[PDB]
Amino acid sequence: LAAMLAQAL
Repeated sequence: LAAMLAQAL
């Protein structure tokens, strides 16, 4: 999940 949010940056 973290990676799916972190993509924003």
